Amino acid sequence: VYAWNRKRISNCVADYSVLYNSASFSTFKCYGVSPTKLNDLCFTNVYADSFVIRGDEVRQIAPGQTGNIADYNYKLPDDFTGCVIAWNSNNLDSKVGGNYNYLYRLFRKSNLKPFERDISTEIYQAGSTPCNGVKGFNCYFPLQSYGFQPTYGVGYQPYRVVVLSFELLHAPATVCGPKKSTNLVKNKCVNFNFNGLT
Amino acid sequence: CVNFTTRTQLPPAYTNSFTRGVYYPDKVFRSSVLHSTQDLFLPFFSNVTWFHAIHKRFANPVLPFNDGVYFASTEKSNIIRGWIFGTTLDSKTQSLLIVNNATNVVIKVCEFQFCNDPFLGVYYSWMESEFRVYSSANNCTFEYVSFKNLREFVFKNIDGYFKIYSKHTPINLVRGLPQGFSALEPLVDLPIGINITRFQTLHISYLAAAYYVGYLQPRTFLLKYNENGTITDAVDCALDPLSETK
Amino acid sequence: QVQLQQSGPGLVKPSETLSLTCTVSGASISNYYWSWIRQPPGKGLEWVGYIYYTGSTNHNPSLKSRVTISLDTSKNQFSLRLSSVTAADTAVYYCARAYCSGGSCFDTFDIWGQGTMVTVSS
Amino acid sequence: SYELTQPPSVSVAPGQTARITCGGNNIGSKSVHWFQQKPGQAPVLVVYDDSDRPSGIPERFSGSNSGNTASLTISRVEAGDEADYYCQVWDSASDSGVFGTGTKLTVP
Ligand SMILES: *[C@@H]1O[C@H](CO)[C@@H](O)[C@H](O)[C@H]1NC(C)=O
Ligand SMILES: *[C@@H]1O[C@H](CO)[C@@H](O)[C@H](O)[C@H]1NC(C)=O
Ligand SMILES: *[C@@H]1O[C@H](CO)[C@@H](O)[C@H](O)[C@H]1NC(C)=O
Ligand SMILES: *[C@@H]1O[C@H](CO)[C@@H](O)[C@H](O)[C@H]1NC(C)=O
Repeated sequence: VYAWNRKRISNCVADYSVLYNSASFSTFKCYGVSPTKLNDLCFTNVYADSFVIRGDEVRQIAPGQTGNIADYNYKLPDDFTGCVIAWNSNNLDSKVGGNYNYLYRLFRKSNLKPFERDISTEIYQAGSTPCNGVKGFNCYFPLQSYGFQPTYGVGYQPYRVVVLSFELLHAPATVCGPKKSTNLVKNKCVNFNFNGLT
Repeated sequence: CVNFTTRTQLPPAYTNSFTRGVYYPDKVFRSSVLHSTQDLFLPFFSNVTWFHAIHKRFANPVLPFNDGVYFASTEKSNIIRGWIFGTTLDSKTQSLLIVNNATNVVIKVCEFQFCNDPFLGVYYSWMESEFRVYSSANNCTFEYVSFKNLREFVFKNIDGYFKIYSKHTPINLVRGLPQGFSALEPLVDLPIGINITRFQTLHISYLAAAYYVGYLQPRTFLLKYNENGTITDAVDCALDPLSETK
Repeated sequence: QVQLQQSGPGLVKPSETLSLTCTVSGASISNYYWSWIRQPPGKGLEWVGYIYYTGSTNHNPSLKSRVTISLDTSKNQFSLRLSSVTAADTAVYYCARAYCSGGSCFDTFDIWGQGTMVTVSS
Repeated sequence: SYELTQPPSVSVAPGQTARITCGGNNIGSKSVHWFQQKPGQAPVLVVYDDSDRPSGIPERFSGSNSGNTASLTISRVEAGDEADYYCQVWDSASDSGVFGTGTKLTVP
């Protein structure tokens, strides 16, 4: 989560029906857009951010939310326009001995700005004495490992989270949703629509 | 990038456009009819600047784009390979790069850090193995990979769309821009959504071709679509009073 | 709820090595400073030393030459060894956890063990 | 060695305010903490960071640290407040915890 990945999506089409009609998502919440209306909207660009957090932290991924993840790992803007999707990944991101490859920023002197990624691993100086890269009192590692295990509770089990931020700026509309066509009938008075020409 | 100690460039040459540069205004078919439209055209009998591409390092010049550029090349082998478009042509701003390597055609919009002397080399069947055009390419915003010959192209950046129209004809003239009528068919429109004010030519180096550059203007034209829809003749509504009557 | 349990010899002969063990239950022994405090009869609390999960250890200057603090994360325990124990070492020994709020471990102790009485008598 | 001095005992009737003082050179520049220890029980943190109370500590307890003196104030002393109160600071020079001599609070 402290190193949440991001991908740009532009100049393409996607059928969001497979998305919001899929039951494989534990959390599916859209702000500023109707989940069932995605195929009906075009956007200049989209950002797909991806990471893993435990269930109890899933609620922090939303505008106006605070907490360790919201403040130090991943922050959303209050005017965020887009959707948040999350689903348990216990079978994938948990291990018998504890999956410690997932970490979250536990120390930070300030909160992250919207869509800010902080990957600094510098020893956090909690006192006046500098740490000089040596752990000790007032000197703690800024990241904390989840150590996910299959026996952890739902709120502690891992969840893969994807945030889709749709941006409809003054640039030409590039990302859209493919509308299914209909069979063609000849020699009958009908209403036609060919690639938008009606 | 490959560095050249001696950088030079041939002086520009000047000629006249005659009556080329016509390209289909829309994607609409008409049959045996005259249609009038006001768009960016290459005005008939315009001043055109032409130069040579040698395949001492003679480097192509960077030229302004203005509102639309008519490019042309007359060569036997495909010496001309592509172009670069933008305003600063550096890493500070997004830059467009179009090329047609031996494999296919590549078009990328990125914050390229272009080389001082863009280089594309071939060695002898001729096989290309040297491509040193840009030192960097970051924050990429677009990517898409697909007896003389006269290859003509028209580039127009309007409404965030870089529109390219093209034509390819077998030309027998040995020197000079050939006089004749041949419409440019649409090649492709790309919604890159960038600003372009200058450009430079991209050539191949064999380990000399000739090209022409003219500039479009907002002009009103009358095209004559044949029965088959081919653009047969055109009239510029501001060349001379006879044109205005037509 | 984190719990600390102290075990060791209730009676140790003079000049022998006193070995006390503190077991942590309900939470991982990691990411916390674990300290030993001794209360001699009739005297106030005296800090003996602390150990961090990374192996960093510090001790009271008056007891540095005789005190060793070790950590066993596999058993979630930490041990205090006092060499050449004397009658002055007869005391109640508690293990305590440094208070860590917001990730910063303060110089206070929030969780204490019930304490174990060690008597040095021949 | 850095030392903290506390009164040996403080007697305050129920309902009154008990003030326990902890003396030490430059203690004002250090974070002073107050622990409560009942007979036969382990010390319990009552105040930290010179004003802060761990969750569950009644509001009647309060801490202050000024100059060379720290003060623990117990408003409305109750029969349950009878215990030994210890002030603890951290000497960064020796990086060690220094505890006060302890004050026996009694409630007649
Ligand atoms: C074209 O422009 C050049 C200077 O840029 C000028 O010398 C030349 O006369 C022009 N062409 C004609 C036909 O006038
Ligand atoms: C990348 O280029 C785009 C151009 O559309 C610009 O808006 C964006 O700020 C650039 N990002 C960086 C990090 O330079
Ligand atoms: C392109 O130019 C227009 C007008 O000068 C300006 O509004 C726009 O911001 C420019 N775009 C870039 C990417 O510089
Ligand atoms: C149209 O094309 C056909 C064959 O493609 C040709 O026979 C015919 O002559 C053309 N029409 C005109 C008007 O040239």
